[PDB]
Amino acid sequence: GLTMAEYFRDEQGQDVLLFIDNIFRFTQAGSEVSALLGRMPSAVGYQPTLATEMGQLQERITSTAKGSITSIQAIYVPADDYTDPAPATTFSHLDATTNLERKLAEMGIYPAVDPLASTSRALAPEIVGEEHYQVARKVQQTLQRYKELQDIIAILGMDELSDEDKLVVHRARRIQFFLSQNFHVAEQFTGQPGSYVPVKETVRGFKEILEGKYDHLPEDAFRLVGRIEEVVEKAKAMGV
Amino acid sequence: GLTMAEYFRDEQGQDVLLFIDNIFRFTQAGSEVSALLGRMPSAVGYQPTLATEMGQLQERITSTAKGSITSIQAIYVPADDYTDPAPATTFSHLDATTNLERKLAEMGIYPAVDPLASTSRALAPEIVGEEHYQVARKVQQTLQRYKELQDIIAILGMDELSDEDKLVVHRARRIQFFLSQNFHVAEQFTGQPGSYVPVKETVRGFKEILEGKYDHLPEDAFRLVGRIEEVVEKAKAM
Amino acid sequence: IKTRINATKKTSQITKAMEMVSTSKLNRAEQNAKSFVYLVITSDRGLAGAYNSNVLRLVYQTIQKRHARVGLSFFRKRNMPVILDITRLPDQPSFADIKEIARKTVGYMYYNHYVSAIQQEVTERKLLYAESLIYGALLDAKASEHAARMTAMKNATDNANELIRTL
Amino acid sequence: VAGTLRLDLAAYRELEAFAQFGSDLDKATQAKLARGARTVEVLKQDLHQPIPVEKQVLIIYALTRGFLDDIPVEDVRRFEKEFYLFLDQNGQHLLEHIRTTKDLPNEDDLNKAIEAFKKTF
Amino acid sequence: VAGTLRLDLAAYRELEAFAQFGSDLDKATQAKLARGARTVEVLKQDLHQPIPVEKQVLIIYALTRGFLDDIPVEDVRRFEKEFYLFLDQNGQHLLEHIRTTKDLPNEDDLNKAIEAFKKTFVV
Repeated sequence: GLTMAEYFRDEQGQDVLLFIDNIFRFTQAGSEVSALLGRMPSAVGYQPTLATEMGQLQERITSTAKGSITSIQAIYVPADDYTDPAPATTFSHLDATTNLERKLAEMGIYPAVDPLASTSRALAPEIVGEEHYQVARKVQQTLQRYKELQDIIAILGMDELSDEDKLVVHRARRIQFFLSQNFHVAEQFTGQPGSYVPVKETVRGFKEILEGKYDHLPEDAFRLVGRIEEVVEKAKAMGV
Repeated sequence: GLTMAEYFRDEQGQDVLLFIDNIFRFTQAGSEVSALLGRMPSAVGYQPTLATEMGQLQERITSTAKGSITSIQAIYVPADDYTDPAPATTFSHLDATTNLERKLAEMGIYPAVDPLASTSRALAPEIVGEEHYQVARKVQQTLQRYKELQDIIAILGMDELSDEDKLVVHRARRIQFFLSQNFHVAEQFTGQPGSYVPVKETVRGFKEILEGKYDHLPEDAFRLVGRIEEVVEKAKAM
Repeated sequence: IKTRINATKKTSQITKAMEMVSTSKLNRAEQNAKSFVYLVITSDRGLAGAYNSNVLRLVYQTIQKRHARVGLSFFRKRNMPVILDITRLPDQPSFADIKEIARKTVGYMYYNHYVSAIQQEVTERKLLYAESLIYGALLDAKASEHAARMTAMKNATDNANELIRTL
Repeated sequence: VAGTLRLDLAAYRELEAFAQFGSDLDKATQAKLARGARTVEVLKQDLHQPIPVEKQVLIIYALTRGFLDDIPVEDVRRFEKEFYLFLDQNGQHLLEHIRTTKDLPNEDDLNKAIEAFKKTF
Repeated sequence: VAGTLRLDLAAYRELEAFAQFGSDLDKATQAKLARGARTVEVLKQDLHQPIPVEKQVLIIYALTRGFLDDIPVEDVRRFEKEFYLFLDQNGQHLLEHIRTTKDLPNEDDLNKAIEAFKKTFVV
């Protein structure tokens, strides 16, 4: 697949994307190949040359003078062990890492992206702009505060929280659902048509949410939509 | 020994009682000579053919249409690790299993039988009756609930428990003590005569313990005892 | 074992949050108190260690000898009759809030008294003005309850940390 | 009904660790804990006791819609038994509709049947 | 100055979790929290741009001796940014003495310089 993508990058010029099913299964195939060849295992039985093989894969996925290759790779983390050799070794090549959490998925939040464990090389003003970075950081702070307040709101009532804590949880639920969007492919599963949200409209919607413009909309309006205008439309649909 | 019992089972058709005080040593001795025979080490250094060698023996220990064999084997557990390859492989060859725990032994609870991890194929409502199955399952549920509550008791305390949890802990301590009994062979270890408890007496006693009939009796009276009336008899001594 | 250690760590974090909240609420409570400075005064929520237990056992002994929702639950489980209950009560009570309760009661109180660092102690008062002393007793009880919950929750946090260190 | 059941169980797994304080917890937390307890009693089954799909759907519908929040927890299993017989006595049309169309029947009729059984119980 | 910086930083860092839940402790604890907030906001740097040691010792002098406590937490970064070029322009004698002898300037002189800068600083 990398060879196909590299031809498309070089001889065609325009950006080419390479999606890889699971890196974990490539590392395990390499480990099994090494074991069959008779080499001594390393770490948890893995091949001694695991780092070399992963580098030889991920180092050909680069943007050159002729063109660029973007790569999106799914990594299975066994038993939620991020210290496993395959994910840990993959971590050293990834500009951006997105963590998919089962807890959100069970709640209906899709793509079940962990907001706080997701890191990107380009979440700085110099690449995305001051407004984008500020909005992203404010969302991260609000979600972190909500996570900290989870235990108190679970044991004590919401009345025990101060006015600012009440506001931060009030907005935090809205953001938490709002990060979920209807999927073009999820029409296969849930039937609802999907949506495509431009980055500018994304940051505009999150800024509007953080500004308190929609603290009067019930959270279920933000459940599974594309734009905040779709949030308003859905809130109208429920009869608010 | 299996050949000796198998002749009685097959060529005579008599009921047989076959006791083996450590069947694990057969596996251990096979493992001792494994490397010298010329076989590559398996996991934990055991034989590569641990399971096959054990199965070629444990499958001969069986009942047949000619006659029955009641077989009781004691299995040693190395380093108190039930996940060891030999006990783990042996667990699939037995109808009834009794698990002896060091932690229970240290607490004075003999026979130190693990009330949860030990399960038998015979514990069915149609084999032992509905009352026996109900009381056994309720006892096991209470003991598991107590085991899970132990961490909360350690961290929070005893007073922070709810009334239902307090009753659960009470009856669980009573049951765990009452599951112990004085042995005949314990004479030389205790100076006390042994006891024989009929299954009806056991079921009645545990059903009465769970009901709360013997809530007020101190837990000390429930250790190394026979039938449930022996508990109140011990209590009169205090 | 991984699930066990993770659950104990989560419980430790919950206890840490509870004790921080208790510290903040105790600060507010004793600030209010020092601004200001049969019947049984007891907390609604538990988790206060032996804060409730001491008062309940002592009032049991004193009722059994002299007289021959964690507060009212004890009496109900003791199967006793009571006249007035104010079970749910604000953390910071206005004078009018408990004024009516004081009026109906006054138409012999037992409570905790605040000495910091696990030194809160039970106290008695025979009376038959009085409403002010009931207010002082209630504020003292709230401050002592917050302090007791903080101390007990910190003790629970250390117990959980000891368990996680052993494991 | 299984989507709502999964949502209920996901909510319940977020409050198990708080059950240690369950005597004095929040009202919403207490409601979620009670619904989770009823759910784990509903999902309990016995050995060699398969249940037809329509009756599974109906019992899960009764659980999710909140008809089991009034009965005591320890009785749920008994409920799940007797209600089934009730269906085979009276709710044959609902079971036949589920078996034919492979879709939930009219919801107000289902609610009426549930209310009639709750009166019977 | 490193000793005092360490003392306040460790005092605040030990107990930052107490503050975030509100209802602060004794006035000494509140002062510790404010000083630690100033300290952590001071020690934050802007990526690839280092700071000369002569500037470091004087900004930490300004931080430690109770001068940034009158400035809002978010504004101490801009205060440092303006302090650097103000010292480069009109405070060359203190920096020059630091360079020459590697010891702090005369206490009164640096004090009056930073007090004048604080007077002209636009918060």
